[PDB]
Amino acid sequence: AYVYRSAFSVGLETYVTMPIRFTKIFYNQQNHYDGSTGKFHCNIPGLYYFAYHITVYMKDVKVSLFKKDKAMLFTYDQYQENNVDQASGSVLLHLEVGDQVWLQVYERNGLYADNDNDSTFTGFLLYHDTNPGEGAYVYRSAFSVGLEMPIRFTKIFYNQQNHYDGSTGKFHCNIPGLYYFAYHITVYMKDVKVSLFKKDKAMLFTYDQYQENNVDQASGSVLLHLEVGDQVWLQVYGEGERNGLYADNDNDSTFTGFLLYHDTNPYVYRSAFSVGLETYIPNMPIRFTKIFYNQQNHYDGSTGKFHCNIPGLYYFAYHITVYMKDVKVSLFKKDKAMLFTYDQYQENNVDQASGSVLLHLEVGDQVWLQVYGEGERNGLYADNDNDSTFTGFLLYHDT
Ligand SMILES: [Ca+2]
Ligand SMILES: [Ca+2]
Ligand SMILES: [Ca+2]
Ligand code: NA
Repeated sequence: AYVYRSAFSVGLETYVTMPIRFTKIFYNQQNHYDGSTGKFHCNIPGLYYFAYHITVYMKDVKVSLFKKDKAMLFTYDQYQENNVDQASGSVLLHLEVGDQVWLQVYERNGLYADNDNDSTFTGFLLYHDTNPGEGAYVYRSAFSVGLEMPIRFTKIFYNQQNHYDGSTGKFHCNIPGLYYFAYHITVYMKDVKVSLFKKDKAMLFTYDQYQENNVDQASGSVLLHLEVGDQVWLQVYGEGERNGLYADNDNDSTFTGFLLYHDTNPYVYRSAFSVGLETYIPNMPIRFTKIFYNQQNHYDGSTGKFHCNIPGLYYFAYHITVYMKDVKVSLFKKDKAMLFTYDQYQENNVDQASGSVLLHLEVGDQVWLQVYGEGERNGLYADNDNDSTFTGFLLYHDT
């Protein structure tokens, strides 16, 4: 079976004030990301997932994701002195051969990256368009919606199967399998506390505190196996009306999901894990023990390490609640820290920090998350209704 690959994952090496030219190449094997322009070129029509994560320092940041010269998605994060922030966004977009996609500052150019600080930008082909009707059928169930009881997202980035109901805010599973979900909320005016529901219960929680003159960005993502007829949605969670979700002409709060691996009987290549902290050790892997998904057992709870058992391209994402103390983590691959994520903590201001990257892995490769340096910046937080999560999945197996 031919595998359709087109993916890139890059980072800033310099912060600069125009398309943002990422020049740190995590992955770009098809060479479909052009480093001299910062633009991704579509060579294969289909449904593409894009995600970015920016270190906010010194000055506010506002960026927009462009698809062939139109602003599709906006992400705003205000900076306060002595308070480094983390802003992210993600969305599905269907692309035609020729479409180009990039990121630029919507000044608010507070993007930052140096020798131990990353701002990254990643995209991959999820579903290629199935010529009429050639080769491998593709199982599709996906949605990507934005804000304009379940939270009713009405702005439609993608809903081609209509498995998401815009009048109720609910996604309905029509195809049994492993689903990925992600959200990104701009926090303004009031605190934001949300919860990802599955059927009838809160699976995941994300809290982000709002201080005056400090718009924030909060995100979450998880892997959930679904059976036909059960649904998923995002609901404001708490008892203090933590509903400071925001959106306007050029500010988004989004909710995205997609079938990753469909269920089969006796071939699909599956290697995935999604785990969370159940509370809060220097120079050692952070051990996430709450298990959302770990079907192949490729993630080892007892060591906190992911082991590659199928060579190919992997996507990793994490989301961390920042409380009481600065948080800085490094993503390791095979005893080398690949990616760094820093988020300062200010009193009475819980924060949300995240990163995600594509990494090609071979047999023996281990991936894990570790607190940075001497392990001092360990303000990671989790409890009965606050999450810090680590997720990874096999995207394309080597052929
Ligand atoms: Ca912060
Ligand atoms: Ca902020
Ligand atoms: Ca906050
Ligand atoms: Na944040």
